[PDB]
Amino acid sequence: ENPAFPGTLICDKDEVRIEFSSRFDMEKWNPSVVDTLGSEILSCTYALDLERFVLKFPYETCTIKVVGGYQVNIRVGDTTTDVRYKDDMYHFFCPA
Amino acid sequence: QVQLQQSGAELVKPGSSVKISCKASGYTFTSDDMHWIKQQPGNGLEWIGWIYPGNDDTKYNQKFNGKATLTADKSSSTVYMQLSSLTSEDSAVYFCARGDLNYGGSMDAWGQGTSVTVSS
Amino acid sequence: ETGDTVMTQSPSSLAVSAGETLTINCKSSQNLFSSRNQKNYLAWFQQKPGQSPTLLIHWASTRQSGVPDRFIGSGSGTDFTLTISSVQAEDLAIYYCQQYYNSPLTFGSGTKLEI
Repeated sequence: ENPAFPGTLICDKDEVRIEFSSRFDMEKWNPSVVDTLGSEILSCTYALDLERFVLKFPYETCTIKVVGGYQVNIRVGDTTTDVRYKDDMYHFFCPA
Repeated sequence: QVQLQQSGAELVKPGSSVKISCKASGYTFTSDDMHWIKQQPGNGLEWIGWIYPGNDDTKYNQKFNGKATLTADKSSSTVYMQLSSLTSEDSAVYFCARGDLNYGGSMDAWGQGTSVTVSS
Repeated sequence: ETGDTVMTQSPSSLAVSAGETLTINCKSSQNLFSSRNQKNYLAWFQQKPGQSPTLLIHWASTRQSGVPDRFIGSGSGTDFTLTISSVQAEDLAIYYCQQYYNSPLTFGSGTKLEI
């Protein structure tokens, strides 16, 4: 029913990894990590690789600590407009 | 110049269905969203869902899943909302509103409202 | 309702006279600020009895064309305020705050004004 996460998410040792099949997909969805209030985390030290179309989000600065691991909140949507309610929100858990 | 003309009020028994039409004029029909809003008598406003007549993309409030169905006819520049299995909670005034995608989808233009009354 | 952005509007009702200035507060459970356009997604609506709602403020600070300057939208990502200076008889209505940053779009419970 609801949209499925457009990329591939992988919990790594020290970071969250989001992979896409092309740069077109990654720039189309433009994933960002947000806090409990839904604002993008500007102290997040993520890395972007457009050779392999991968986004890496370190747990410490980009995710929220909970019992057993981290919760990551991801927002995707169109970057060509200021219409924000068509964006999609996703929440994942990565065990420590 | 922008006008939204909804169909007239309707009175039905519980369990029946109604289809509310909203005809848009004064702007490019497929370039904006159409929002539907429910106002119960003596109560506030509740957001049902939006439809984009361009590609017929839709988004619903999960509370209204299965209750409301949005469709759009580009030739007539008219958006339809179908309400089914009507109960007493479904008696309300229903507004269509244009989400202006230039300004973030904010709803500047509203229809006059359609009163749906469910009684047995 | 999980994941929905909740709009908490206060007070529920207001009773005032003529010429004084009232303030309506609306707080959101989620930030409505977009770093892209550096704006907060919040609208203020006025609805008189027997009429469709009317958009007063959008972007939480910007008045619609033809709206008197006595309506002042203000506030920050979580906290928003609508101030109506020198209230007039035609300002008698119910006022709603709305967030359009997220789907589902949500309203405040509303503020009844009676003079």
